Amino acid sequence: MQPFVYMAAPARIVFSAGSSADVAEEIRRLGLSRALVLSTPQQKGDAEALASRLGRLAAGVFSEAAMHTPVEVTKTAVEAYRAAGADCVVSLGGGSTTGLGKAIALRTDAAQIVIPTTYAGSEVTPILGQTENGVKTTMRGPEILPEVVIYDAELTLGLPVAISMTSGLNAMAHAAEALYARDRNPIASMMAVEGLRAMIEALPVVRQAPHDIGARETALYGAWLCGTVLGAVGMSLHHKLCHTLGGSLDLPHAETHAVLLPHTIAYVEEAAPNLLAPLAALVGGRAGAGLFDFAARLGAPSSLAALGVGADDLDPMAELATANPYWCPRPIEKTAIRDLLQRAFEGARPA
Amino acid sequence: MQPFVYMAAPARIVFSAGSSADVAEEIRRLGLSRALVLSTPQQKGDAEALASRLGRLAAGVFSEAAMHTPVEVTKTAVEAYRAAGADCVVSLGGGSTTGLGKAIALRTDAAQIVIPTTYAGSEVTPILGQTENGVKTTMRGPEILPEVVIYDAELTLGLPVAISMTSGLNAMAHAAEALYARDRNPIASMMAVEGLRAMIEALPVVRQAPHDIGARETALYGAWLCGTVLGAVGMSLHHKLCHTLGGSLDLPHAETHAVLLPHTIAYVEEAAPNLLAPLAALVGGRAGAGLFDFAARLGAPSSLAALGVGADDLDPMAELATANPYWCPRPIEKTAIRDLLQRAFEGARP
Ligand SMILES: NC(=O)c1ccc[n+]([C@@H]2O[C@H](COP(=O)([O-])OP(=O)(O)OC[C@H]3O[C@@H](n4cnc5c(N)ncnc54)[C@H](O)[C@@H]3O)[C@@H](O)[C@H]2O)c1
Ligand SMILES: [Ca+2]
Ligand SMILES: [Ca+2]
Repeated sequence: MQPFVYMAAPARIVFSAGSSADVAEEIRRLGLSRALVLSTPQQKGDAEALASRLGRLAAGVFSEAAMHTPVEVTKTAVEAYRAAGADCVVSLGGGSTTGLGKAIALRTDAAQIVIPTTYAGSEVTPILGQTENGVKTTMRGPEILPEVVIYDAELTLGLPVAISMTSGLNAMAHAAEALYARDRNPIASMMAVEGLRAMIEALPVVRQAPHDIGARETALYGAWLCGTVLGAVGMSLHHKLCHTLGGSLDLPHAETHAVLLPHTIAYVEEAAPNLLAPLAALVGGRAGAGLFDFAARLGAPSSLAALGVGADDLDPMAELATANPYWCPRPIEKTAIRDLLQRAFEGARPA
Repeated sequence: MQPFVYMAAPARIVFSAGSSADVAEEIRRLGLSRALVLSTPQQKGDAEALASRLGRLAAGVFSEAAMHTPVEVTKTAVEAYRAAGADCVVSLGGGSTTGLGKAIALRTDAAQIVIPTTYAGSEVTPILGQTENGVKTTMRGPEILPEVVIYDAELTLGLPVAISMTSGLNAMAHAAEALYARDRNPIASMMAVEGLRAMIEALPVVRQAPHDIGARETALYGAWLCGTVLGAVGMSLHHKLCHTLGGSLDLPHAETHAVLLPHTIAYVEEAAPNLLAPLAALVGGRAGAGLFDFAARLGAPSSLAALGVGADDLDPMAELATANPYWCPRPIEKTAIRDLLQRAFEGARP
């Protein structure tokens, strides 16, 4: 056995169809009584309906959560949290809404109850990205990790098919990189394989039947396991490269993960063939190429060109991607990253 | 020959690849000297670079434009505009940045120089949507219409393909309904047909080659014409239904248009085929079915089910759609709206 360390993060995860009906219970269980419900404008109706059902347990609704968690919006939300006399936030939405709740918690120590409605997995990580003075920053710590997560697959029936597929691939990316983390451990590896198996099973079913509650349950369960390992162990080339491209070119988040994942996994697979073998088995081939074929079954975007990246962006990106050293089982090398970017730009099937 | 009224409000439209390098000359031409440059948070770097290029003409940068133009943000922007002693706004970016500049102009009478980077078309309409204490409001008037628009297709090369296609269909929707507007007129109809032609030619090419400057210039020209007619004549069933259904079900705006357009046009075309003939000619002979085929070429979503709409939503939708009587060439009947929604939900070809 390889030496390892395993650290369980504190967690209270409530999982069941209709569980968002019991948000009141969870507020009370924390000994709290005044929730500020959070959403984007695209989920404002749902946030308002939840607040309504909470009655006196709902202190207010702030429905202006914004892409990339900009600090000026967070300042406004914190003013809303204070004015409402809130003692917690209930974050109803995807990674952008979870990020707003995390940014409010950073500033106020609000307890967080997160009700995730995508597959991003932020709800079980201690990581927070923000935009300040036009630049995306990242940090992590125990004060960011949400206290309670309520997974209610009914709230995902309405997640559109295209974002369901790319967000599902974003989840799979967390699990795939967990398999070869420098601080990999057997529990994170077991959860990663199970999360991959759940997403590979569920996403093709969700594509054909977005209203199928069984398939939605399975995909949400997979998203939870994938987020848990994002929370637990170190990511590598895939997540670093998505952050570089995402940040420098303003690319759509989940789509960037979907496009890059077959190529970043193929890059590492040359060096980590045994660690990626469970993934290769699940995709019925090579880990990188098999992911590409799986993404094609889902109809996900497959080229960086489709995301608005130009051929003249590839050299500057290969430079930025190699500027700051981090660990990978295969060392990051500029020419090899430049080749990876060219294949992802082309939408080529990994070799 | 139908009677008509034609009204035009002044606007100056500058269109060329690289034109955004010439913003200072446009500000000077207006006799203005103190611009507040506007953007979203993620586009702050671009706004600050533009502001640097403006030199003495830049009075500040305000980079908090938000989706749906919340009054709360507008108040902060107006405080910044007044503190900067500004005389105009330069709205660099998408529809939400155009919207912020309009909301500032309403309150301050600021002149607006818009530099659009999307196909939203807001830069050439007198319409302003805002949100106040969570409620969406809309208004329109000549004071909201931007004075100058600088169209630089080089700024649109990075617009992702998926949103390029669905926002391009949303633009086409303005032009298609302009053809049968109660207050239709020959210039709006001419501009609508040309905008449709431009979109139909350009969008398939953009999909294959998003950095092709010629295709992007053609698409941006189409977006301009489609936005102009949105601002000129009265929309109908298509725009009503999108506003209802996208708004009450919180669906993404462009996608709702993309899905519904073949069905709403097919519905009207049953009654008014002659007004839609110019569009039908551009898409293979039937306007509604032809738009369905066109949207399929682009890879746009084709059903409401794919947008997360549930079977149970269709009923309250049809009722809500018929709550306000409004004008359409074909009488709107709740039954018929229900069936149209069901065909859209299935992704059935009209
Ligand atoms: N800190 C972390 O551990 C972590 C992990 C993953 C992602 N993220 C961050 O999260 C953000 C991306 O999150 P995301 O991919 O979930 O997208 P998102 O939260 O940006 O959501 C995209 C859109 O989909 C809508 N939506 C979400 N769920 C819906 C539902 N079920 N029904 C209808 N509409 C729904 C949202 O309202 C929004 O308008 C990025 O900022 C990313 O960096 C952070
Ligand atoms: Ca805490
Ligand atoms: Ca004016």
